[PDB]
Amino acid sequence: SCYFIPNEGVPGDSTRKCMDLKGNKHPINSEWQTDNCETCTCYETEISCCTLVSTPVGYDKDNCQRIFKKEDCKYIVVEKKDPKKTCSVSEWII
Amino acid sequence: SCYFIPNEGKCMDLKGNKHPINSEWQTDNCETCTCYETEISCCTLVSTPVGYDKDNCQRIFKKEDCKYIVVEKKDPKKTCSVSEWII
Repeated sequence: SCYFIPNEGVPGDSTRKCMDLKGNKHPINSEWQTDNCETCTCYETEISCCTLVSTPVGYDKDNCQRIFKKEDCKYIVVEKKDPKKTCSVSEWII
Repeated sequence: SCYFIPNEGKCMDLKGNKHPINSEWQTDNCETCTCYETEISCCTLVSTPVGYDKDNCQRIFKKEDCKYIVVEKKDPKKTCSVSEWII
């Protein structure tokens, strides 16, 4: 899933570099990864950010649980009675 | 956004049609789908506008173009500016 918002650039600046939420300016047409598992792209007239995280939505919710691993921007899906055991996932969404 | 499911076995879609692997096809429903040897993936082609004047303006889907326009309720031929899209 992605959002797209206007690129206002930085008023006062002599260029339309996109500013991110943490105060970094980015070159027109550049991509960066954020600190919350997103990939963002700076364009002339817009900024888009898309999640890198695929969320598992189809699996045995009785016997299995999903656990988010921030550092790898992903989920694992594992047995409740023993999270060292992996379950099968029939549907992911991103 | 997209869903990803196992290809249990070319590949077959919900509507029975078979597709050559590594192929893309567009559905009846403004989705683009791909069959990989291992999995099936479908994503929407539609950007949904969500940031706009909702008292004065409305969004109207155009299915054939898989796109929205956002226009004035009092005159749907006049466009309103949008500050955010989501896909």
